[PDB]
Amino acid sequence: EVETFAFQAEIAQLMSLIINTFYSNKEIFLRELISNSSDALDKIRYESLTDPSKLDSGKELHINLIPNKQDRTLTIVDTGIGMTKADLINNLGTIAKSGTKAFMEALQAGADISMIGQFGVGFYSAYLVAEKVTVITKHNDDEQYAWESSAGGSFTVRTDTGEPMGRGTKVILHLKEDQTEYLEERRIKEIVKKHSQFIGYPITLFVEK
Ligand SMILES: NC(=O)c1cccc2ccc[o+]c12
Repeated sequence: EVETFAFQAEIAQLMSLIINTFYSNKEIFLRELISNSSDALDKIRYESLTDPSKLDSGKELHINLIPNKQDRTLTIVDTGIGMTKADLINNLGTIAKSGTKAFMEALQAGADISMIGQFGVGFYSAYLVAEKVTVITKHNDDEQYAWESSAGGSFTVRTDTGEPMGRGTKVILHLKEDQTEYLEERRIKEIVKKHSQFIGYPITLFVEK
């Protein structure tokens, strides 16, 4: 059972700007997604201090980067707090509306797309390199869900029957045909070292078979 939703107009406008604007410094997408993972890991870690049972779904707090040239996907996996169905459908986009407006005004005043994370809407920078983004997520208080969008104004949400995750979030980037450099080990290593060197969780870059 697949539900289809419309993005808020302001978020659809943000995604169109990210897709259409000429901007060569695309590599910052990875910093933004790793930052989001780090925030999600901080959240479950903090909550576990007053309720240790929140880690019954997995004690390890980490980030994995998994390239797959056969599928042309780059997957960012974390074992953070995860997202509820309400987060996916409504809560995150509601918060993003104000950050989007501020980001838009900053761009008109001379900011550039690399500053997107300072406005809290860094997730959407995934569309600098991905034609489709799939998010698999599991929060302790909800079921495992798959969110997906190829932009164009709509996204889908369905219950996920795949491999159970325990807890956390998997962001699967279906890369554009000309963005396959982000599947190369040396390129990902370079980007992580440049932009994400002090993240406080182990980042494992998987090797292709
Ligand atoms: N906005 C976000 O920070 C975000 C992060 C991860 C997955 C998502 C899925 C749908 C909407 O937002 C998100």
